[PDB]
Formats: sequence, C-alpha cells, structure tokens
Amino acid sequence: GGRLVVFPNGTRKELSADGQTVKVMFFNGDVKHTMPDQRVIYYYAEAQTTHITYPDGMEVLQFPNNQTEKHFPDGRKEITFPDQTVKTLHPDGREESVLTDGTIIQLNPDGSKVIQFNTGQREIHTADFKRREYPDGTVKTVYSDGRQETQYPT
Amino acid sequence: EDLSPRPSPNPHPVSQ
Repeated sequence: GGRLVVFPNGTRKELSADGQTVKVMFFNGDVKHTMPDQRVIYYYAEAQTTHITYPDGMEVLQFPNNQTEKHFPDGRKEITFPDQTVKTLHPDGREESVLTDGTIIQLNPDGSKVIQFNTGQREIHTADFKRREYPDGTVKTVYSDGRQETQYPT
Repeated sequence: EDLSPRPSPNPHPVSQ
C-alpha cells in the first residue's frame, strides 16, 4: 500500500503505492492532490476556493459564490458569474458577454460595441453612429451629427 | 522538498 508522512508542523502527505497519487494536507487546511494524469488540484480552505492545473497549461478556479474561471493556454479567460452570465476575454483585446437569455455583447478594442439580441436583431455602436438591424431586413442608423437614416428591405 | 502552502487566491477583477 502507500505511505503516510506526518511533519512536525502538522502537514500530512499521503502517497499511493505506485507514488502516482500524492495528497498533501497542509497545516492551514489547504489540500493539494497530484493525480496520475498529472493534473494538480488545490483547495484553499480559508477562501473555500478550488484551483485545478492541467498539464497543457489550462487552469480552472472555482469560488464559493459559485463563480468559475477558465484560463486557457492561448491567453483566453472565461468567467462564469454566479448569475450564469459568461464573459470571455480574448488575447486580441476583445470581450464577449453571453447573457442567460442568449444576448451577446461584444466589446472591441477600437471602442465599438456589437449586440446580438435573442430576437435576431444586431445593434452596432461606433463613434460615428448607432445602427440597429432588424430581422425583417430594415436598418436604422443614427449618426453623430443627429441625422437618422432608415433603409427599407427589398 | 518544500511542502509549505501557497498564498490566498483572488477572483480575476471584472467590469460586470
């Protein structure tokens, strides 16, 4: 079978017979599990937070307010808030939030915003105009100078 | 050889 080691400071280390599974129970309540598949699970007792590191670089954090975060090796971060909104942060600077009703809110580095409503209509906000596309094919644009243009469908 | 715990985590600061 395995082996148990108890350190004078109270930290305990359990090792499986093959040594591929190691569980460290730190004196402060934290727990670290090293698995045979090389993933490392760390539990923070004070913060009640779980942190999983994968061999490919992926990291997952789970908070006690039911917030979860995924840090991808390519730089992408995905946050799932307690209200189940999902916010993705991309390496190129863009941000996308997906609401529970299916609405998508895209923030771009150039200051523009694109909203795709659950209704199929898209709305675009730029420095020069606000534009709303309707699924019947009509488009209304309100320019910065105040003029309003409605394009009717064919 | 070092089995001392990690420091406390913090949620990645969000706008909303």
